[PDB]
Amino acid sequence: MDVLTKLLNRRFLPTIFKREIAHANRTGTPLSVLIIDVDKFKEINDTWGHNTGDEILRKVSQAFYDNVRSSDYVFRYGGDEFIIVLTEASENETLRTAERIRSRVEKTKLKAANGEDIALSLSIGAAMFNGHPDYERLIQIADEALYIAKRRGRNRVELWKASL
Ligand SMILES: Nc1nc2c(ncn2[C@@H]2O[C@H](CO[P@@](=O)(S)OP(=O)(O)OP(=O)(O)O)[C@@H](O)[C@H]2O)c(=O)[nH]1
Ligand SMILES: [Ca+2]
Ligand SMILES: [Ca+2]
Repeated sequence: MDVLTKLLNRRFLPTIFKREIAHANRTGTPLSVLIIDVDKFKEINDTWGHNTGDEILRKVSQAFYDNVRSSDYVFRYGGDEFIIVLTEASENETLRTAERIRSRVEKTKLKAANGEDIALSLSIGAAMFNGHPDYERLIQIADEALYIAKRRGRNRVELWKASL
């Protein structure tokens, strides 16, 4: 009943990545990662309260599950940070999925106790597995893309590419 307890513990990251890299290499299927970080979450908590912040974490987590498949993986990575491992998603599909998550969250209109719509957005860094055996390199490049999405103004998806 609590979507937060349905997210995978980040302890499972090495386990799942090592498995999925092997599967991808055998079958030739794309593999990618999204790192997702709630925008201005400190301001959300300061304005609407810690409890409202916690409800928002559920709303965004549910958006993740509603937009990915059971063959994808969703992890709680930090206080307001999440990782999604997407299997069988090309670069175009990866960006499409990320944009859908971003848009669905942006259009989520939660009501505060005063009837005011709470503004909410998130930023996403996306990257494709490029073949290096260490999954941690893939997380690093996705995180670089996430930082760029933030610096550009948030409420954004950025795909890692060399020209950045
Ligand atoms: N309600 C709630 N807040 C949390 C939690 N875990 C971490 N945080 C809050 O999440 C806030 C994250 O704020 P940052 O300063 S790291 O960044 P922002 O999200 O405000 O800004 P960016 O858009 O990420 O630059 C912090 O104020 C934390 O206290 C949590 O479990 N529940
Ligand atoms: Ca952060
Ligand atoms: Ca944040």
